[PDB]
Amino acid sequence: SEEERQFRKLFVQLAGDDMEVSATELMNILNKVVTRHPDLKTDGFGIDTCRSMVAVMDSDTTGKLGFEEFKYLWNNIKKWQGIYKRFDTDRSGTIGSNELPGAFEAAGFHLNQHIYSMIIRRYSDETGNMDFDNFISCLVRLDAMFRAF
Amino acid sequence: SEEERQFRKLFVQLAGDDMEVSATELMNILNKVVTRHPDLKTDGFGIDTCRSMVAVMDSDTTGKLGFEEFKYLWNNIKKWQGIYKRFDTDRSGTIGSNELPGAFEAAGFHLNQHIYSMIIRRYSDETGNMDFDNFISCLVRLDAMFRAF
Repeated sequence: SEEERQFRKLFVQLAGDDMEVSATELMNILNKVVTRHPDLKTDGFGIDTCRSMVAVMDSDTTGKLGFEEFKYLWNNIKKWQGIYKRFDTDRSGTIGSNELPGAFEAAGFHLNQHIYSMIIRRYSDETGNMDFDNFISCLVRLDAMFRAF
Repeated sequence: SEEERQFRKLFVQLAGDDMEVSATELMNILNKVVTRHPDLKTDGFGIDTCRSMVAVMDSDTTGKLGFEEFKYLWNNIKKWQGIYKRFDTDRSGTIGSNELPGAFEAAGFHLNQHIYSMIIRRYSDETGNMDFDNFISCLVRLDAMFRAF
């Protein structure tokens, strides 16, 4: 419906002067998500993770995220946020070892030993839980990888 | 034999019209590497580091990287990426204090106290961990410094 009309207003407002979303503007919008959802355990989205997101999502290499690049990422993020909440069945405000398999499958990813050992590990705490920002960050990198073998 | 013919296609394609690889083009191919390997922690390759890398590798002063210059740098990068992964034995997606010395040795370098403390202060975080782009940038600069003398 007009939710597409809603998204265009979001993009234009967020992108500003240059019409593209930089890592800073991305950081702004992601921390707005954490602001509106205090039920999410998170230490916020740092500039480093947001620069990494842009680097792997900026496929036309403009250095920032254009309309189509931001729309793709944004819908993914909103979709993953829904998954994050849906799969946190122990109400920990995080996604743990018993929740992750289902969550990643719902996000459209198939896991393997490499992924668990080389990716998931670095994004989770000592009990295997990943907070909201790590969860989203891990998925952006995983999506960037899947879309590009 | 094969990887050679395709490296050549890689170079010509990346160099574009001026037939040499700029700092911007280097940044794009390097960000493409982290896009494909989520097992590498990174905040992407900034233009600033990619310009200093080009500056110390541009042996013939054209301001950019020609075939031979880019070939040398690129082969080093791939070798260093294999080292990064091999030596990250705690699977942090980064190279830390107990991993650095070994990794640098494999890269062909033996550092003294002065350099080691500088390296850690300039390229590693508060835990003594350096990400992928910092590791690569550090090695390019170290490589170039030692070559000179």
